[PDB]
Amino acid sequence: NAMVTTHDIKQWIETGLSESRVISAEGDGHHFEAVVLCPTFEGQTALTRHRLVYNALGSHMQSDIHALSLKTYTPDEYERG
Amino acid sequence: MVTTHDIKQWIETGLSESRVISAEGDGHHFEAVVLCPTFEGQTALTRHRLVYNALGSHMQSDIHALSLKTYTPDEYER
Ligand SMILES: [Co+2]
Ligand SMILES: [Co+2]
Repeated sequence: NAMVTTHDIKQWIETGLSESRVISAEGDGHHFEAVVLCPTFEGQTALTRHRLVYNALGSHMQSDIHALSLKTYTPDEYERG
Repeated sequence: MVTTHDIKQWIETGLSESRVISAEGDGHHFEAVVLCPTFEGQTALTRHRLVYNALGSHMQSDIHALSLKTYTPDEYER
């Protein structure tokens, strides 16, 4: 997408990363924030959790999305919050 | 600055036994996915109106614009 929306960010991550839910996606076309839940993050460092997400966004991350800030939770970290 | 966290907090306070499972926003335009057992038997249009009313005076100026997807917990399970 030449002009990225928050609904893009949400669809692309859920498509690329199985069992993920983007519970919040915010931003203006250039700077975004996303809160991502995935049970696959269990036992993974914050850095790894973030990389799985950037990798799931594939070429969108490389070419379309200028900046993307993340909070990554397991479903359990989120419900126990 | 109004956030998707605000939207969720406000809908869940105002609309009883509802749950905002996801939300998007740019500061002015927002979307929320809302689950509530109440929505059973009600049309989409009715369910949207119920949520807008639940939000009360938040629509005046806090929330510039808001689209909705409204499901019963069950319909969401598929
Ligand atoms: Co910049
Ligand atoms: Co507007």
